Formats: sequence, C-alpha cells, structure tokens
Amino acid sequence: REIVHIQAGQCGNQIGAKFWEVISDEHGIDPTGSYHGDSDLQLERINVYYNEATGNKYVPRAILVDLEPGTMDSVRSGPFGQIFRPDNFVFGQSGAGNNWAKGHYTEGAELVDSVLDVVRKESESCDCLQGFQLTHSLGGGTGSGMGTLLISKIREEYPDRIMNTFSVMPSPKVSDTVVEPYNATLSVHQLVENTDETYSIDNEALYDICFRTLKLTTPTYGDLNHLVSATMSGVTTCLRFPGQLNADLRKLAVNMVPFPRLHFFMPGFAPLTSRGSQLTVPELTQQMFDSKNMMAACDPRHGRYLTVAAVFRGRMSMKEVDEQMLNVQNKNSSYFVEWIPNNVKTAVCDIPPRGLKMSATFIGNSTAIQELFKRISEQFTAMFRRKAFLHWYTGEGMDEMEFTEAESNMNDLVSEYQQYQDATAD
Amino acid sequence: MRECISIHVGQAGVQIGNACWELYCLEHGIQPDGQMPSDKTIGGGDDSFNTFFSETGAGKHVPRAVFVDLEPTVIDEVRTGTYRQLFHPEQLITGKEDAANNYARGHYTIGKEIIDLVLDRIRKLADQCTGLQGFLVFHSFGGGTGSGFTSLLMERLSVDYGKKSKLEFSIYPAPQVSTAVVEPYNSILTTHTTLEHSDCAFMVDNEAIYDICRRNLDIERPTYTNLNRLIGQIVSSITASLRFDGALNVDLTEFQTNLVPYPRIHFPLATYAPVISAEKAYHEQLSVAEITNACFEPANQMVKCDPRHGKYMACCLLYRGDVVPKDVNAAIATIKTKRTIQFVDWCPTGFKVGINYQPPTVVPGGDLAKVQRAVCMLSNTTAIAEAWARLDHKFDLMYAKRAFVHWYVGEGMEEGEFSEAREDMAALEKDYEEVGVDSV
Amino acid sequence: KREHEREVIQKAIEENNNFIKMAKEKLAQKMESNKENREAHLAAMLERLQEKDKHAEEVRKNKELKE
Ligand SMILES: CC[C@H](C)[C@H](NC(=O)[C@@]1(C)CCCN1C)C(=O)N(C)[C@H](C[C@@H](OC(C)=O)c1nc(C(=O)N[C@@H](Cc2ccc(N)cc2)C[C@H](C)C(=O)O)cs1)C(C)C
Ligand SMILES: Nc1nc2c(ncn2[C@@H]2O[C@H](COP(=O)(O)OP(=O)(O)OP(=O)(O)O)[C@@H](O)[C@H]2O)c(=O)[nH]1
Ligand SMILES: Nc1nc2c(ncn2[C@@H]2O[C@H](COP(=O)(O)OP(=O)(O)O)[C@@H](O)[C@H]2O)c(=O)[nH]1
Ligand SMILES: [Ca+2]
Ligand SMILES: [Mg+2]
Ligand SMILES: [Mg+2]
Ligand SMILES: [Mg+2]
Repeated sequence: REIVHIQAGQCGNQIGAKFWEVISDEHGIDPTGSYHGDSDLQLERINVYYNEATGNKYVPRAILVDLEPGTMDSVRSGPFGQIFRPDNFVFGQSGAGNNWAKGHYTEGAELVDSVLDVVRKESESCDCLQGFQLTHSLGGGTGSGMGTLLISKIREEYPDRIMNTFSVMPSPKVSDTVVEPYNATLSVHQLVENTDETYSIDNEALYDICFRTLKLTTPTYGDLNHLVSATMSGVTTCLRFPGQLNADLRKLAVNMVPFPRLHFFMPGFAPLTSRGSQLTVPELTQQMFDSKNMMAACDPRHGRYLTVAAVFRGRMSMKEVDEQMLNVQNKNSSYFVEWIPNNVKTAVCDIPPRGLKMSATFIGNSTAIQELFKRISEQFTAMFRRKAFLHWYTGEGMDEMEFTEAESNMNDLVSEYQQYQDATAD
Repeated sequence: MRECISIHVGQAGVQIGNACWELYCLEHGIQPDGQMPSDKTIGGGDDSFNTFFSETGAGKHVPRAVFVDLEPTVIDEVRTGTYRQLFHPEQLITGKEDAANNYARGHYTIGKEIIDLVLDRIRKLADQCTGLQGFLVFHSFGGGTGSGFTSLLMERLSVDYGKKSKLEFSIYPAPQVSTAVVEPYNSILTTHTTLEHSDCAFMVDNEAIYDICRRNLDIERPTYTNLNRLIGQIVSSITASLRFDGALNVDLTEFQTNLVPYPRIHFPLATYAPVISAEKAYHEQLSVAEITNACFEPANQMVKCDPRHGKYMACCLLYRGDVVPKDVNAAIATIKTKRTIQFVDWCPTGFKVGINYQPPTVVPGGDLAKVQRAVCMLSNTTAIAEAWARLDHKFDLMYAKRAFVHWYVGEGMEEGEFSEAREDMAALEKDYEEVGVDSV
Repeated sequence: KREHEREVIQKAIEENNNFIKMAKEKLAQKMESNKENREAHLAAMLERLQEKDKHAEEVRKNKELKE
C-alpha cells in the first residue's frame, strides 16, 4: 500500500518538488495539506503517497536530502514547501561538489544514518509498505553518490521491498560539468544491482524536446522539469487511482522486468507540452511510440520492445483504445519480442492531468535503451583512457579498479540488451 | 444432508462468488439480510437449498462459503455491499499484501501465513454439515492468489478431507482482460499441482465470455461485471441440480460419473443457451429444440475450441424451466439422426439429461433477457485440449529464454518445478490425443 | 468370497490413506525446499551488500592513509 519518497541532491529535490505539487493538485490537496476536491476517487488510494495527519490533514510521505542546504531552502520557500513534515528535511552544509565519491563514500556517508532514521520513522508507521521511490541525478555528487548509497543501505533493512528510481541522466547539451560521465557510470553500476525498476530520464531527450519540438529559445531547468513532472505523473497514475493493471510497484515490476538487470525503462508521453498557454485516441496511440515523445534519447525502431505499459488518461472510448492499441501492435510487430506473448499492457484512468482533456503515458522496456548507455560509456572512455580527473576520486579514497569494474558492468548490460534484441522465437 | 462448501479465491474467485451468491438468493427468495419468507422450517430444515445455505435460529440463510484473497480491497466491497448482512465476518478472509501475479507468493511466501486461518474457517463450516458432499473452488489461473493459494489449499484439503469431492470453476486467461504477462506460467503451475487434487474442473475462457457479451448481448467493451453475470448463469445451471429438487432432476455426481472416463480427463466443456438481449427476445420465444441445437454451436461455449474437430466422450444436458421429456427426447433424437456428433469408439453415445422446473432468474439491471427455458450442456470433448495447447505454447516461448523466471526463483521455487509442470502438461495433451484414437 | 469382500474394503482404505500420506509428504517436502531456498536467496543478497559496506571502510581507510 504505502510508498516512501526520497529526493537527493539539486536535481532530485527540484524534480521531486514538482512531483508533489502536480500529484497534490490531482488528488485535491492544497499547500496547507487539506482536501478541497470534487471526486471520491482522489482519496480512495491517497494513503499510497500521503500520511493522514491529525486534524483531517494529508502529509507527503517524502524525505528531502541534500549535502548542501541551498536547494532544500528554495523548496521550503516554494509554493508547496509548507505541506511537508519539517523533520523530513535532512541536510548537510559541506556539499558533494559534483563528486560521486563525496556523496557515496565520505560526506554523504556521514549524513546517511540521519536520513535512515527518518526513512525508518516513515516505514514503521506504514500499514503495509510496498517500497520506495528516489528522485535524483546521476551526473552530480549528492543524488548520484549518496542517492545510490541510500539505495543499498535501505535494501539491507527492507530487502523484500521494491526499489524504484527516477534517475536523471547527464547530457553535454545541458551541463558544462566534465565529471558527469564518471558520476553516471559509477551510479548505473549501482542501479543495475540494487534497483528493481529505474525510469531513465535523459537530459539530452528533455533538451531536444524543449529546443526542437516545444520551440523553446533558451530552455531552462524548470522547462525540462515540466517534462519530468508530466512523465512522473503518468507513470504513477495506476499506483494513485483505483485500477486493475500495475496498481502496485511489484505487479508493475513482474510485468516489466523479464531479466533482473534489464530494469531500465524508456518513459514516453503524449501530448508533449510546455508551461505556456496553448489529440485523438489514434493520435495519442501513434505519438507514444515515436522517438520525438521519448524521455530517453533512444529510437524504439533501433531496438525491440521486451515489455510495454500504456496509461490512458481522460474520458474516451475503451473500445477505441483497445482497437488502437491492437492496431500499433499489429502494424509494428517486428519491434516487439515474439518470445514474450501479450507484452503490451493497457490501463485507462478517467482523471486526466491538469490542462488536458486526454493524455497517454508510455512505459517501455526497449533494448533501444542501450543507445543511452553506449553514449555514456563513450563519454567515460574519452576521459578514462587518458586517466583524466581521477585525483578528485582516488583522493576521496577510491581506486582505479572501481572505475574499470563500473565500465565493464555497464558494457555487459549493453551486451545483454543486444542479446535479447537478437534472440529468436524458433 | 449433502452440503457443499464454496471457496472463492482471489479477485476473480471473489467477484464471481458475489454474482453467484447474489443470483442464488434471487432464485430461492432470500433477502439481502438472509431472510427467506418462503421457508417455514425456521432454524433449519432438509430442503434442497440447504446444500448451499445454513440456517440460524433467527431465520437467516447463510451461504456455506469462504471468501479468500491475500489483499483487502476486493473482499472489503463484499463487507460493505448489499449482501454484507448475508455473511458472518469470519467467512470473509483477507491478507494485507497480495501475491503480485506470482504463483510462488500465493503458494509459499504470502499464502503460508494465511493457510491455517482459512482451514479453520472451512473446518467451522464443515462441522455445521450433517453430511458434507464436497467443495466448489472458484479462482483464476493467472493471478498469484488464484493460482498459488488455490494449489496450496487444494493439497491441504486432500490431506484434511481425504477423497471428499473437490470441484473447480477456473478462470482461463484472455489478452482482452489479462492483468499480467506471466499468466501462462501461473496457469501451468496451478494446473500441474491441482491435477491430482481435483475431481472435476469447469474452465471459463474469459475470451469466450467476452465474445458472447459483445456478439449476443451487444456490449462494446464488456466489464468483469458483465462477464460475472454470464458466469453466474452457467454456474447456477451446474449447481441447480443440487439446490433444487424434482422428478427429472439428475444430480451433479451422476453427470460426473459420465464426464470423467479417466481421472486426468476431468475438464468438461460448458455450453449455455440462450444468451439473448431483452430487445432480441421480445416477441421471439426459443423452443426446447432451438436451445438444444444452440449447444452444438461453438459460439456458445465457455472455452474456445472446436468439438467438431474432436471426439465426444460424453454429453450431458442440464435443462431449466418449462421443459417436458417429450420435447427433450425429440430434440435429442433429431441431433442424433442429424449425425453431427462423432464419439470415441470405446463409449456409449447416450445423452444424460436433467431438468429443473424453476426457470432462470435474472439479476435486476442486467443485459440478459429472462427466458422461459434454458439449457447447459456439459460435454467431454478432446477439443478442450486446444486450450491446454494455446497456454502451453505461450509458456514455451517465454521459458525458452527463462523470461521472468527469476521472480519465481527469488520466491523459493526451482527451474525443476517449471519443467516438471510443463512435462505434466505435455503428458495431459498426449492423454487427450490417446483417448481420441479408435481402438484396434 | 467373504474373505475377498474384506480384502477389497481394506484395499480401498489403504489406497485412500496412502494418498493422504503422500500428499502430506509432498507438501512438507515442498514447503521446506522453498523455505531453505528463499532464506538462501536473502542471505546471498545481504552478503553482497555487507561486502559493499566492507569495501566502503577500505575506501575511507585509504583516504585517511594519505593524511
Ligand atoms: C551559459 C551557461 C548556461 C547557464 C547553460 N548552458 C548550457 O547548458 C550549454 C549547452 C551552452 C553551451 C555549453 N553548455 C554548458 C544552460 O543554458 N543551462 C544549464 C540551462 C539551464 C539554465 O537555463 C538557462 C536559460 O540558462 C537554468 N535554468 C534555471 C531555472 O529554470 N531556474 C528555475 C529554478 C531552478 C534552479 C535550479 C534548478 N536545477 C532547477 C530549477 C526558476 C525559473 C523561473 C524557471 O523555472 O525557468 C536555472 S539555471 C539548460 C541547458 C537546461
Ligand atoms: N471473469 C473474470 N475474470 C477475472 C476477474 N478478476 C480477475 N479476473 C481474471 O483473472 C486473472 C487475474 O487474476 P486475479 O483474480 O486478479 O488475481 P488474484 O487471485 O487476486 O491474485 P493477486 O491479486 O496477484 O494476489 C486475469 O486473467 C483476469 O482477467 C473477474 O471478476 N471475472
Ligand atoms: N532536468 C533537470 N536536470 C537537472 C536539474 N538540476 C540539475 N540537473 C542536472 O543534474 C546534473 C548535476 O547534478 P545535480 O543534481 O545538480 O547535483 P547534486 O546536487 O550533487 O545531486 C546535471 O547534469 C544537471 O543538468 C533539474 O532540476 N532538472
Ligand atoms: Ca428451513
Ligand atoms: Mg549541480
Ligand atoms: Mg552540474
Ligand atoms: Mg488481487
């Protein structure tokens, strides 16, 4: 029933903050923490993400973590910063300075137990905890290293719970930071082994959608976060509203993860929107299978779909949805693994997101995600062959061995996404 | 005497139970509070409805039923719903965490924690029976509770009750209403484990029911509500033999004697007629001959398969309502001379017939038209093995690449349980082929 | 004849008993193989995690070794 939310670093807290605004809006919860909605369905499963506080109040079961107070202070100052539990803001003063080793082994390590205490306080008061969801970046130091350190520390105390992450992937089109490929490769090496399900949020994809598709002159971080929020609202719909398909973290994991390591999903969304002021069932159905609507800079047609989840939001014909979903599957049969029958699952939610009458979120486990990992391994090998910037990491305590190991594991993961992309039915 | 305990396992099993019990009440004149004005024997009697309903001193007719699910949300709706006063709180059993579409969780992990509580409550119901006949188990093939918990419960019921009758109504998976990609694994795992522990199993292809609702009842995108209303009718037809009395009434056991030639060949095909809309039934009444012929129409089957490409090993006709022997006899004679039914060379070509005079009742706010007479045919055809093959092909595609197997292995299961289950399914498919060969 | 009649009812009883027995045995065997397996799986998982903790000490010690 209950999920525990954890936002780490700058990126994590920023995307995590928007998640809470958007879903609160949807569930009829104001920044004070009261319900002022119309439909009963908004409350049915509110206990999933919110705590029913004394005096008919609703508190996000969220833990805000950062090695620097900067971002968290801005979140507290924010529109919804008052809905939160004040005790759930756990912050350092030092910072990670976009260093994985700092968030993982040293600075983040000294702060990790103070976090665990809040994680436990939240987990003890759960009637039947499902698992946890972490929002973070892989390019930084805090969300990257401490976020991955938190993942393994939590798994030691709740080994039988679902570990879900929204991992924002580093792009050169988005940041000047040179150590971003080093921080990502060490993070992905952690995620392969310790997460059950990871939503791959590629900044390259979010930027190109903003610049090219959305026609944004100078895309900002908040512009990128409007895509992240839309994606995050869609992928959690089935968990928050009464439904039949993928209604809990494990049912979703059993349906999406055929092989333990291959748990990196390509999110997709239609209609693509900008926070400015501005689609049929076949149009929605068509768009969420085209590269332009992919939250990861990967082409579905350059790989095969192992499994897919399709969420439909708004009042439409279920018959039409069924017919359109059948149409795309028959018309694109080659791009779906034959050895996994009936791999596309479809859910229908009558509650549309705000500002839309109908939307479609796509959750895909495509072998085409190897394009996102190949790009990061190229960005890593450019530096690693040179042994460039390694003092930042060896100095904090690490070895050159750890980077060789992390590179291999991410190279092995790509060999595996290819292995099943080439796998035959007969 | 001759009481039957019904066990409703998982969402499919529970929601079908809701529909079934709702319908039995309507057929016997039992109010949503359990009161039956028609019954003069207060506190108890020997009436035919007493095989399914117990009686309190107060005058409440209580279903001889246990509802089990590893999660509260589905059973909670029964606790709050129209018939909340029909059941005692102790008959409605919930866990906190479900089996997450995993056989291993329902059979082992989660299921092991609730099994003894379920057995206690079955025992409590058993203890109120003067002469327990057996059990009716409602579950899905695809869900983790529906597959794993039913398996475990069946095994435990064989240990606890011996060879006391264990019948099942199993929901067969269909893509149109399918909840999980691993349904073919759960179906093969439950079929293997339960094979030895069931005396008769009525499979209900969700696709077959879906098609009937769409085609016969003209429903765009049928809901579980629509599906369960049609299943309610088929189940009622098969249990009517037990819940009513009459001169022409043949007991479910007598049908079973004819339906089961070999212990493993215990899957009968159910065909129901008529399934018609109020609009399509206005000024058109269907005769005994009309409804009988409709039974040999593949469009009216509970499982999608071709019995015209298979061989019969039995035919049972279960009539409901305004039906007299003269007409049934004539309708059978016609089908026979019409020579449309090929039988195995080793068995008699007779049709076993039962008739209950009480006509089919309909749930208010239904799609189904109230008809004067209805029929349910139970046949043992080699064609039912087509269902086994389709499910077995899907399993094969996935298990070749060991797709999703870690989810089972991580819950304590071995690859060996998968291969052993599949080999039993190959053996069963071979058994169905063997029975169809003419003797030398 | 009275002997064979006695023998037949005895065979019915023994086959029913042997059935309940074998069922009891198969279940006990499966619930123990599953208990041992799931436990062994959690054990393996936590040693892998405990070794990640052991390695982190080796890193924090290697850092303090320079000072
Ligand atoms: C010349 C350096 C600039 C700053 C940088 N340039 C680059 O990325 C390029 C590609 C240029 C060439 C080399 N390379 C480094 C850049 O444009 N970005 C880093 C932006 C992000 C930047 O936007 C602009 C237009 O510069 C920022 N946006 C915000 C922002 O949205 N602020 C919002 C609050 C916020 C603060 C931090 C975080 N992480 C999230 C949110 C508030 C405003 C109102 C809004 O939401 O738009 C801050 S910096 C893009 C790529 C995402
Ligand atoms: N006809 C019918 N099928 C149903 C119903 N509910 C679920 N199913 C089918 O059953 C399968 C899924 O099984 P569920 O009943 O939801 O599973 P469960 O036993 O509750 O198992 P868990 O929830 O995993 O513990 C799919 O094939 C569904 O189409 C119902 O009310 N009627
Ligand atoms: N889309 C998105 N990316 C962000 C945001 N904030 C930072 N990033 C990215 O995060 C990476 C650096 O990690 P950051 O979260 O800032 O560092 P941390 O505080 O150490 O976790 C870079 O690739 C940034 O482009 C944000 O709000 N949205
Ligand atoms: Ca009575
Ligand atoms: Mg930063
Ligand atoms: Mg940066
Ligand atoms: Mg369920």
